[PDB]
Amino acid sequence: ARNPITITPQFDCGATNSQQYVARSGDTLTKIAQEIYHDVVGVCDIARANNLADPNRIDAGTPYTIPINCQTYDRNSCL
Amino acid sequence: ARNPITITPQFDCGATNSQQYVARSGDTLTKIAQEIYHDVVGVCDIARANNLADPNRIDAGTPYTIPINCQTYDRNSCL
Ligand SMILES: CC(=O)N[C@@H]1[C@@H](O)[C@H](O[C@@H]2O[C@H](CO)[C@@H](O[C@@H]3O[C@H](CO)[C@@H](O)[C@H](O)[C@H]3NC(C)=O)[C@H](O)[C@H]2NC(C)=O)[C@@H](CO)O[C@H]1O
Ligand SMILES: [Cl-]
Ligand SMILES: [Cl-]
Repeated sequence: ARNPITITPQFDCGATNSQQYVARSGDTLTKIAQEIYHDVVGVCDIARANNLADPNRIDAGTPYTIPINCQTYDRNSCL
Repeated sequence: ARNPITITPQFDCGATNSQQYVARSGDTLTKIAQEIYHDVVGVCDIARANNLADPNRIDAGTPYTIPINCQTYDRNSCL
């Protein structure tokens, strides 16, 4: 019923918008994606958005780009 | 650098995906949008998605549709 629109993604997951999230001690990608962001992004979307090799290595005090409006969600391909 | 894609929004905010969130006692649209969903949706996007008459009035135990990948965010037009 709504008209289709064309968007230009900034991430492979199709997201156009993002936030900067600074990891806290004890944060993991699963906690960030699933709890802090209430599962609106996949753990592996975050990893690819940040060009991360190992998704289990997250550094306290480092900002991570969180794509917040993905069209698709990759929860485990990088796992 | 990525190629544009065409999507069909299911909500006025441009979102294609959503979740159901069941309001807890004490919940408000503000705390749902800003804390639970970490600002990835606007208070007024939630109100419009659920055809809420009063954005200040939500019912404990009632499920609400949360558009999770809006293109635009409406934080206050309905307030
Ligand atoms: C847009 C926004 O965030 N507005 C905030 C107000 O919603 C909030 O007021 C409180 O709102 C809640 C949710 O509507 C009210 O709780 C509901 O109360 C009714 C009647 O008592 C009850 O039937 C519902 O079960 C119950 N729902 C929930 C989820 O608890 C509550 O009464 C409102 N409180 C006051 C004082 O008006 C106010 C205050 O925090 O802030 C706005 O920003
Ligand atoms: Cl990406
Ligand atoms: Cl809507």
